Amino acid sequence: LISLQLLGICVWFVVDPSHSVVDFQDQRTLDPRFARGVLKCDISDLSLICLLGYSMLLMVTCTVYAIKTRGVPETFNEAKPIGFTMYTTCIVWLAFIPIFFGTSQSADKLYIQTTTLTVSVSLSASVSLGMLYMPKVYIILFHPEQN
Amino acid sequence: NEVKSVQPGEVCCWLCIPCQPYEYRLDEFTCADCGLGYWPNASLTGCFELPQEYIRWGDAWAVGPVTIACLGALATLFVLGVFVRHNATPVVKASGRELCYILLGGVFLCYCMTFIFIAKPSTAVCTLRRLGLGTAFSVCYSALLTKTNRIARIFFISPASQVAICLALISGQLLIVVAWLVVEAPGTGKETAPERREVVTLRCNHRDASMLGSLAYNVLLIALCTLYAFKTRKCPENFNEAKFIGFTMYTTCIIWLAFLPIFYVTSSDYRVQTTTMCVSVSLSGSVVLGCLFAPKLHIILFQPQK
Amino acid sequence: QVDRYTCKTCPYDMRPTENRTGCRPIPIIKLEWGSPWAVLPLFLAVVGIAATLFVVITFVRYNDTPIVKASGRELSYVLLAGIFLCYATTFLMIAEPDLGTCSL
Ligand SMILES: O=C(Nc1cc(Cl)cc(Cl)c1)[C@H]1CCCC[C@H]1C(=O)O
Repeated sequence: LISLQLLGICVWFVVDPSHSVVDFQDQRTLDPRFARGVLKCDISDLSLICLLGYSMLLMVTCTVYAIKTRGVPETFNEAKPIGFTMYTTCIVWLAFIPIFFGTSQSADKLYIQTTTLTVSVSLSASVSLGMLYMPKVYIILFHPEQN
Repeated sequence: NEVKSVQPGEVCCWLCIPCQPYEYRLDEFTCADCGLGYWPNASLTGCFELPQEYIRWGDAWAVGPVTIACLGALATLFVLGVFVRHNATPVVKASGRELCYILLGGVFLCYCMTFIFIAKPSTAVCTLRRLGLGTAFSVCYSALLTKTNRIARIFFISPASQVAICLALISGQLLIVVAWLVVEAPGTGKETAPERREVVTLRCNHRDASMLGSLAYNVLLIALCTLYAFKTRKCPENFNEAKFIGFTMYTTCIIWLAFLPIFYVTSSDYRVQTTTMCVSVSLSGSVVLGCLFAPKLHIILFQPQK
Repeated sequence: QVDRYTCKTCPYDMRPTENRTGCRPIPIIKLEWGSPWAVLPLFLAVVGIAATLFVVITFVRYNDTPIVKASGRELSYVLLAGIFLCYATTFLMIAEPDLGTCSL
């Protein structure tokens, strides 16, 4: 299930030369003298969209199987936490879309993209780690509920 | 398109310079210009009005929100029809009627708010936006707070008293939006910027990011309704309709916590801001429906014997 | 320009100054670690790494209680190492673009 992703990234590693460039300085008109170049690490947004769409389809399949696991009993059933994680991840990876793409028309401080990505990613991780393993550590460390 | 640049000098020999492309020609010897948001005449004989731009009914940026809004409105209509003409069961009759029909009314109003939003904004539609984008959420979260308050009490209560609680929570938001309309008159929506005279919109004249104040009360509503939905998680009511309320409150809080900063940042661009408004309202309505009435609807359709 | 007789644009990446100085270097902005705009990703990534390492060492030292059995064991360790890598992505992004960093 990771193979298609791996293929993906290698394909980008031959389609996109992966070169960094000092951004051409139309981030601000240079006539007002205090104009800046944010040294953007130029990675094409299409690769980001493709990789995230792959993860979205993968998590759609995860949600489908979580729904189908409704009848699982006791500690082996975690369909509801998984659905909660998927809802939170969808909201996160949708709240990401307007700032990164739409707001990017605002030339001033374009590196708000970088944070809008990183924060979003570490939030999604903070969900998958939290709602899946905190309700699993809280016992082992607090409640000797089981042998 | 050109003016004779002056030099009295030795003799009356003129230069020629084209005017600023937004500056017209009212004198042969000097250009002329008019206010921002305006434009030069083709022969540069005066000021001309660039045509107002807005999110139109059929454009690509409104098709998605209007489609999700209409589908959600039809789904809410079906849900309320089933809960009205099939309410004899205790799953609805003993946990419903007009109380908890307030939920469906609020969901319908939320869904129609997207219809309200994508329209001509210059007219009183600004007033409709200012009142409704608050009141639609106020209805839903106030009725949810009434439900969780009741469950916490059983964790005065009477049908008319529940209606009164909902009405008072609604009157709070109505008074706050009335105070806002007192602060800022509604309408007169238009504006452009130094940059261009070639890009104009009918964005509402209410001050940017001010309506978040009207939403503050809604946020407080959530900040209570989640808390009580926590405290009441242990009590199994009819089909244990508690866990569902907690799920709904958590999902709505998750939506809000990202939706508010998203609006605040995207306020620079009107298109993405309005699309976000419509999508967030539709998402809140859909999550309320499919997290609260979905189990009851499942019970009353696929298990009619209950 | 310092051209007295016919003035011309300074090139890209080289700011002007209509004084005796001549054209001047344009300021170049980076997402340096000293920026207040990077402290939020820094903090989120570091707390996520701490949480991931804590959960890893909890499973590692409780690798035999029936709830880590229910968690599927090493498939869960693969998931949690994936979360760790997804967190370290943030540490990698705030660094200077360079050449290897953009590839990674
Ligand atoms: O999103 C970005 N970088 C990026 C990061 C990852 Cl982890 C994956 C991909 Cl595909 C791109 C931003 C911030 C860094 C430089 C400029 C901009 C870009 O679009 O490259």
